[PDB]
Amino acid sequence: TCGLRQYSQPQFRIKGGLFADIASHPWQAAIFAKHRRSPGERFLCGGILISSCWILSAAHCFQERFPPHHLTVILGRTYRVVPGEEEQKFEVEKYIVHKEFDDDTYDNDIALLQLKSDSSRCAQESSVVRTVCLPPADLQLPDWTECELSGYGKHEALSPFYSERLKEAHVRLYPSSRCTSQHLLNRTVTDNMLCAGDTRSGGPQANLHDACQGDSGGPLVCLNDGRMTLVGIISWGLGCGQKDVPGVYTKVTNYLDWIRDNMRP
Ligand SMILES: *[C][C@@](*)(=O)[C]([C][C][C][N]C([N])=[N+])[N]C(=O)[C][N]C(=O)[C]([C][C]C([O])=O)[N]S(=O)(=O)C1=[C]C2=[C][C]=[C]C(N([C])[C])=C2[C]=[C]1
Repeated sequence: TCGLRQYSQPQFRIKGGLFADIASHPWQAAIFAKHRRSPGERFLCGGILISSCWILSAAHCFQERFPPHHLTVILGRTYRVVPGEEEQKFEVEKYIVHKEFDDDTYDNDIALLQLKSDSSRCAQESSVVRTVCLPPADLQLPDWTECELSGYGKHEALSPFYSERLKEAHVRLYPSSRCTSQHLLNRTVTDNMLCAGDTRSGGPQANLHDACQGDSGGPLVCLNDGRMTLVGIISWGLGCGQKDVPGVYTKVTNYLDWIRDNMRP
């Protein structure tokens, strides 16, 4: 079912996180967008699998207004481009994006895609493709809760390249007091956003854990009820790993109902 995984101690540290086997987060999904008339794919963003034919992703990831049949959802993959053996692939049937996505503030950064399969089922559950558990509407994990995010994004802001292997990073949910515009260069922070990041620093330069460009649409999960539960979606942030500066995620809880209604048969 959900929030289950055959984890493994990741071994290959990286500036920004540490390398991790897809098996560790079997709900991680790679969304590839193609260019003008089949010249090739391109890593666009990440996806959180919530059901056999429904993946959650970031709203801003689709600013480009892609034609439905121009995105491909790939699951069960450890390497961004190197085809995994147990990987599963699906074409995008259709995809919604929050009707109020304020592009200026990433307000309401969330979108849903529907996997194209001639049947009411697409992705068959497996050890490399499994669904995450949505948060219960009443969930409210404590301050600084130890959570962990994953994706195929960049290893730092200015890097012209995406990670050839699924990176994983562990962070702490921030207290409401710190998740405010004052802490984030005056930029705006709405009540559908949540901050979480690494709290370490000081030592003569460190590689702090945090998502980065390419990581959007990915998950920010936390253990809850012995399972892994989606708490936030990777939305935005001041660079990648800045001292004292958290990353901003989407409160999955707030959009529970939107995620619900929007799945209409
Ligand atoms: C779509 C997703 O891959 C990413 C995820 C970013 C995750 N970052 C993190 N630290 N966890 N989404 C985005 O990149 C959305 N855009 C941003 O987050 C931008 C990136 C630009 C940058 O390098 O600062 N940051 S922003 O907060 O929305 C923004 C920041 C900023 C800072 C200074 C000056 C300006 N201008 C141009 C006035 C901006 C503008 C926007």
